[PDB]
Amino acid sequence: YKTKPTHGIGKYKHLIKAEEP
Amino acid sequence: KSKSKNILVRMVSEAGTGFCFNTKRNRLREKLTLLHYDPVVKQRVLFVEKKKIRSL
Amino acid sequence: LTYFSARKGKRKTVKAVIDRFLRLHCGLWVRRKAGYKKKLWKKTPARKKRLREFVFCNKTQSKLLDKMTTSFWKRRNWYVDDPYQKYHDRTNLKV
Amino acid sequence: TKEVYVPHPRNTEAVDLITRLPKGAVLYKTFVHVVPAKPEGTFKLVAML
Amino acid sequence: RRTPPLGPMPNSDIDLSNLERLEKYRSFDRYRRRAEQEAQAPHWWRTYREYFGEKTDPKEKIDIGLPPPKVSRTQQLLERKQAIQELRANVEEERAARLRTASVPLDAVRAEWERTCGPYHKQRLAEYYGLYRDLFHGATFVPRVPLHVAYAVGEDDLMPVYCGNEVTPTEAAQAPEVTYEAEEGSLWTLLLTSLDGHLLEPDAEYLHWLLTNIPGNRVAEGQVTCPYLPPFPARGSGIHRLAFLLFKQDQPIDFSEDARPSPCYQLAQRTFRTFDFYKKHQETMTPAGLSFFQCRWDDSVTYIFHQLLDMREPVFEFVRPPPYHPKQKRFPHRQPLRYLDRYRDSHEPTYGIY
Amino acid sequence: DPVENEAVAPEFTNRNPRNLELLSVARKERGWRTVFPSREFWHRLRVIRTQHHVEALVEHQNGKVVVSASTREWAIKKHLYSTRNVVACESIGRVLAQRCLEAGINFMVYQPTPWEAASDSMKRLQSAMTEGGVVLREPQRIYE
Amino acid sequence: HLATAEWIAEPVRQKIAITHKNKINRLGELILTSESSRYQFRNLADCLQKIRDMITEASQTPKEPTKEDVKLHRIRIENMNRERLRQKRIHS
Amino acid sequence: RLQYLIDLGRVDPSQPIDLTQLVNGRGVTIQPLKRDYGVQLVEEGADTF
RNA sequence: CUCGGAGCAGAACCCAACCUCCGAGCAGUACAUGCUAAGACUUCACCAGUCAAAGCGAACUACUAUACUCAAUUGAUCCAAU
Ligand SMILES: [K+]
Ligand SMILES: [Mg+2]
Ligand SMILES: [Mg+2]
Repeated sequence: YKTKPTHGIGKYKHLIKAEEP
Repeated sequence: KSKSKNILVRMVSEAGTGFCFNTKRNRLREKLTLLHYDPVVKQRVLFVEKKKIRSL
Repeated sequence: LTYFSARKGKRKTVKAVIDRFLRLHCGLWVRRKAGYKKKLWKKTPARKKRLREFVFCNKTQSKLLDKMTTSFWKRRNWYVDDPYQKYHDRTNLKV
Repeated sequence: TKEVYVPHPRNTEAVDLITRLPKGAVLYKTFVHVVPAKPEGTFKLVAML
Repeated sequence: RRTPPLGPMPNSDIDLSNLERLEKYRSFDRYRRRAEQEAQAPHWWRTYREYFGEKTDPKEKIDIGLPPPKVSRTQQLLERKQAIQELRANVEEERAARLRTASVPLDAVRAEWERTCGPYHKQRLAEYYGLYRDLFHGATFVPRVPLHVAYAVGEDDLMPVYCGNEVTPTEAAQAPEVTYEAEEGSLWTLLLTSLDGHLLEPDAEYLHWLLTNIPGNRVAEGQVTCPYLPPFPARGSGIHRLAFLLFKQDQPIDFSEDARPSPCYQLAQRTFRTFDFYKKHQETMTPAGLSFFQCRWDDSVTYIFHQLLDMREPVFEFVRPPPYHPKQKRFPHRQPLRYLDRYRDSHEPTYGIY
Repeated sequence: DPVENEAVAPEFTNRNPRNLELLSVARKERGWRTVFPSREFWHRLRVIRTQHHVEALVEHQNGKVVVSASTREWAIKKHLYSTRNVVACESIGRVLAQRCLEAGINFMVYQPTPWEAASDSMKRLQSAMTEGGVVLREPQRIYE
Repeated sequence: HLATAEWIAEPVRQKIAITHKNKINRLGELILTSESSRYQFRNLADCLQKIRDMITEASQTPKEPTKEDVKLHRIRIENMNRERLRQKRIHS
Repeated sequence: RLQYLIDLGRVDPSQPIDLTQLVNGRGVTIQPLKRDYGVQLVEEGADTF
């Protein structure tokens, strides 16, 4: 949850290179 | 509202019980013969299409 | 609704109600689900089972159905081998 | 709770994601649990035969 | 509004500038291995382990057993490497391994396992079964003296007792044949307790067997402090645990207080607690060996109750909690007609005043 | 004149951790449908394969190891030409099956990946366990 | 009292004792209970029908192989492994 | 109900009992115009009859 | 002019304009998409709609398998045909 300290624990798309067709 | 590609048909049990169910098939394809559970005899029996209910 | 009939000066029953609803003596009304015989080919088994259920009406509907029927329909009946005999009386109902 | 997320090997989309992750990187997801309140049952003396 | 994390966040040490140059997992198994390792580490956020993990005490378990044996690692390692070289040198060994026709001798493996890793595996398994939790209130020991308990069944067969293998009450009607390796002049105490058998008290046990001041390994010559009673698990009560505890006595001990009349068929007298018994004798006694088996009710147990214990047999039944239903409402809108059955005590027609 | 031995508590307390499991009434940990592997088991066979060794574990769902067989053990290593081949995996199955029977473990679930299940090693290890007496499926929980 | 009862046959008496050993108490009395009705009449009628069923089953001596229950299936595997652990004396 | 009526003298068991005697004793109220066909004897009270 | 997704409406739910954008009126695979039944959700009413343990009957010997994939893919009562 946004207010909580664990906000963003599930973020994963910054660890993968962006895919472009 | 679109081109009629499928049709609804009545599948009649071959056990003689008279239990029927409705299935959808392609209009151009051949008549369906299916193995389907018949509650009257309580086991899977061969069904054969008898009539076309409506166009889907 | 006809509150006072011209011939007898008595309140009349709406027969449309009698054709669709069962009244249990406890005051509950039982109905069938709308569309339970419609387009079964496009409905799932779970949905079709829900549609086959005999379901109760809410308080507001029950009050309306009571007003639209005369007292004759609310009497206690003793039909022989009545399927709904058990459901006429409530049990362990607190308020 | 927050738990480490390991997808099913048959899940092609998720499996592709984790194999492209940098080594040492673990995905996390939120999970919802139910802590059972009562026991399954209790043995009770029924007879003295 | 935001709140700063209470600790290091996952995926923080990863350098996102050099993402293209960083090594990727590339395999499901390599991610899973790392994922399983991450799951086991302590975290500052809420975790499944917090709510479902067994709450072990922070202080380590007190060891109350015999001292670990002293081994020369250098000499042992040298001999082990030499043996592998000899085995690998044999050409017939290589071909059998290459053609997948080789096999290991299970009897030899068990003999070596019993000498080496056996005790630790028995301790691990004893911990899982709850013996240390119940017998010694969490204190653990390594069973460094292998104990071989076997119930003679028939004249040509035996029922070995290992560590949780099921033995029926009929097989355990008579006292088992107990053999262990003991030096001359040593003294030992062997007891048999039913952890789950007790009927009246939940935390108490039944002392089925007690042998004290056993000279060496000659169990027959030990003093019968308590006579043998076959297990009597009650019908419908589940699977019980019976544990054989061997003890190494530093000196001869007096067990007059623990002496039970022969025969002892009073369950009150049989009532026994291992922790209390060991605590009073701890100074002169050390746990050495451990065996146990799992016993459920059979028809021979009826004989024990009716004849030996001269009591009626207690039968139990597993009873599940009653089903939950929400409070009945006067108008159950949109509920099926079977709603009313859920709140009905009886299924027979009632006519009220009539 | 009541009999003292007939004093029985109205409720029986069985503290055996395996009692409800052996009656097939204990709860299994259902759920976790979106992740792998499942938690719906009492015991599972878990095989760890490394570059040099093969280890097989039987562990309770709570995470306690019950029995184990590893090629790191001298008892097994001394009879093996190689501790990393198919023979080693089959040998571990045979050794583990015997230890399972002695511990009372007759049922467990095995949760391989698709490539692991197809491998000859795991197929030979599974056959050893089933030949050894252990059944690699668990009986269903009884809810009623 | 099952053994004393002379109205039942002796072979039937002996076969009921084995099959329904769990319903016979210390004194030897076969105890049958029914609590499925509000009326004592129906409860007694059910109990009496159970007696009539026991005698019919014992006399019938049916050899038909009944379908194995799920609880029995697990016990069969467990009994098999207990027999597999049985050993023989080194020197008999 | 039948036993209660007998105990109070409202129905006489020394003579044959039928619908007339039950009605004359005010045991049952029959409504022939409401499609009542008579009395059904129900088992409630059998244990104490 | 009915239905679904997104923004307006940033974080439980809800939220309008002849406001801003994109879609739907199917198709495909099954033929146990069989039966039955706790407990719940619900488009702010009702109608309708949604998810489901256990059980019966099947399936099964590891095809993320037993309420198919799919976002919407739709029409009450009477009545008619059978
Ligand atoms: K107990
Ligand atoms: Mg609502
Ligand atoms: Mg189910």
